[PDB]
Amino acid sequence: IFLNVLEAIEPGVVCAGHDNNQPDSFAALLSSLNELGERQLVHVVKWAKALPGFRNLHVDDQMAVIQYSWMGLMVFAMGWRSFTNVNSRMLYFAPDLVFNEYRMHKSRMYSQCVRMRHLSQEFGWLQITPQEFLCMKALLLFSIIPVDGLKNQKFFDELRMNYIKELDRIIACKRKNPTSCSRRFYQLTKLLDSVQPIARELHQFAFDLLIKSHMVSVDFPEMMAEIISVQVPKILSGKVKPIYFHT
Ligand SMILES: O=C1[C@@H]2[C@H]3CC[C@H](CC3)[C@@H]2C(=O)N1c1ccc([N+](=O)[O-])c2ccccc12
Repeated sequence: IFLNVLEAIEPGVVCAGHDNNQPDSFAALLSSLNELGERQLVHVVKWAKALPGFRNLHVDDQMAVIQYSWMGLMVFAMGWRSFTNVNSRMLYFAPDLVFNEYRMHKSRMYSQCVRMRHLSQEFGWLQITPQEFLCMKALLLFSIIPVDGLKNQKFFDELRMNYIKELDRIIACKRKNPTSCSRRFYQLTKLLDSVQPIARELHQFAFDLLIKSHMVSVDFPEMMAEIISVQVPKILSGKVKPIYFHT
């Protein structure tokens, strides 16, 4: 019933509202991205709260976990959309905001976009199924926490353990073949680990942009601006860190 729940709660299409009549400029692109980011955050919150066992977490931990993993979750899902929509050729942030190389450059996030596009390609190189994608995204929500722990660490550890086992099942079920399916699990865990460094570059870029937004003329929605100035700094200063499968 796990996979059914994931498929049932999976967010739908989310547009950015980008004016594709305009010629493209740093401000216009980033202003649309920030608006889309706020929109996606709202959907990620609803998605997370409807995940199996998620309400078992302390109230403060629930939001904490969502805010810390928000960027990684967006990276992962967007990498998936790009793979299934345009074969990783471009970055499908939204139906009305697709990034070609010109916008990657004009947005001033080229290196970050290069990393993300590489991630999207991995979905194809590894032949990731829709089901593995859903389970991995779920596990991604439980992959970053304060080094000093959450208000109720034990509950988080139990929930994380259960999602790892669900991923292990979706791999074991009629699909594999050999005796040691440590290979498919190994690469999927490696792929999830690869999201963290990308999220970190996006975190850094988001932080730097918010600090100088006043000049660059870029609006930051209320919720996104609070996460970037309250949550993000904690990740950048080393207080909250990703949980890596491999060292
Ligand atoms: O939120 C932000 C802005 C904040 C502030 C500056 C930029 C990165 C983070 C801007 C931005 O690009 N984004 C992003 C917006 C929307 C998506 N998405 O749903 O496709 C994103 C997916 C991956 C990475 C970032 C996404």
